[PDB]
Amino acid sequence: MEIRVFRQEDFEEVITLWERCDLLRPWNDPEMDIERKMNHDVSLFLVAEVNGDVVGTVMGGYDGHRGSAYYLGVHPEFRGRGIANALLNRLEKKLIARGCPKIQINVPEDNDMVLGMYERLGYEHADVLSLGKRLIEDEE
Amino acid sequence: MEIRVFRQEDFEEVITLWERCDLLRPWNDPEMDIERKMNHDVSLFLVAEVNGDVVGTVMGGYDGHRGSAYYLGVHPEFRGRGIANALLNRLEKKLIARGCPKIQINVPEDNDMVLGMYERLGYEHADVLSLGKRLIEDEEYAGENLYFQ
Repeated sequence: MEIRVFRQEDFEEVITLWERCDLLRPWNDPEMDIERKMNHDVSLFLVAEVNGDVVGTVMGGYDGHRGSAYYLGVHPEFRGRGIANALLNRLEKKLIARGCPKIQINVPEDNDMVLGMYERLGYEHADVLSLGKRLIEDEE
Repeated sequence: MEIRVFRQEDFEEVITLWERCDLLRPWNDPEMDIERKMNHDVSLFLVAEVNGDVVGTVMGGYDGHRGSAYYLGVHPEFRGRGIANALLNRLEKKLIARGCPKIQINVPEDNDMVLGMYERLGYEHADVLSLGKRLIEDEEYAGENLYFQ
């Protein structure tokens, strides 16, 4: 199992994996999200590969003040193998390497698995409300 | 009132404004924070200038999926002039201009005024928990600064 940067050739395989991990939402066009990432900086968009197949992802990022992580997924048949942790551990190292001082992540309260992973990785709850505003509406 | 990008020359004036606006925290060194933006991409770090002086800021940003905003402040003597709204609108337009599809801003839980303000600007509260992990410890640096003593 190896962690590496996303490549353009992984496009369709990643989208299929996201579908299999129930990560897609109607308001985010995954094709558009990958294109945005490619255009901006692909270097923190990581994939986990096992036997030549992409079985996990994290779309990591840095905005010049805080790090981020979206689209964290592990194929349902590859759970309990340390892949999500390997992805986040590598992301954190890439973030520190470029001077990012802190990573932030939002998770729905009902996602007890993702929440639990982050708590075990040393993430702490922030006493804040996350407010959002859509700027460009995607198609489904 | 001119909204423009932060420049090197604004460095001290902005830190003084942040101190005045009670935006400094012990765990974020403002010189380090500004240097990080300079090194990464200064373009979404906006300032508002009135009569030649910097009176407002927003440290905007984009990570390739979502936009962000930190260090939003307006000098106390320049309130009621729409400066915060003008800064945020300009940031949102710069974000749109580069294809950013959404901006998200975290606000303290106990600030109903600030929550109300953002709701009126078209922001909505997300049903999520917010977690964080410090990666580099600014407060461990032993250099002493003239600001925030």
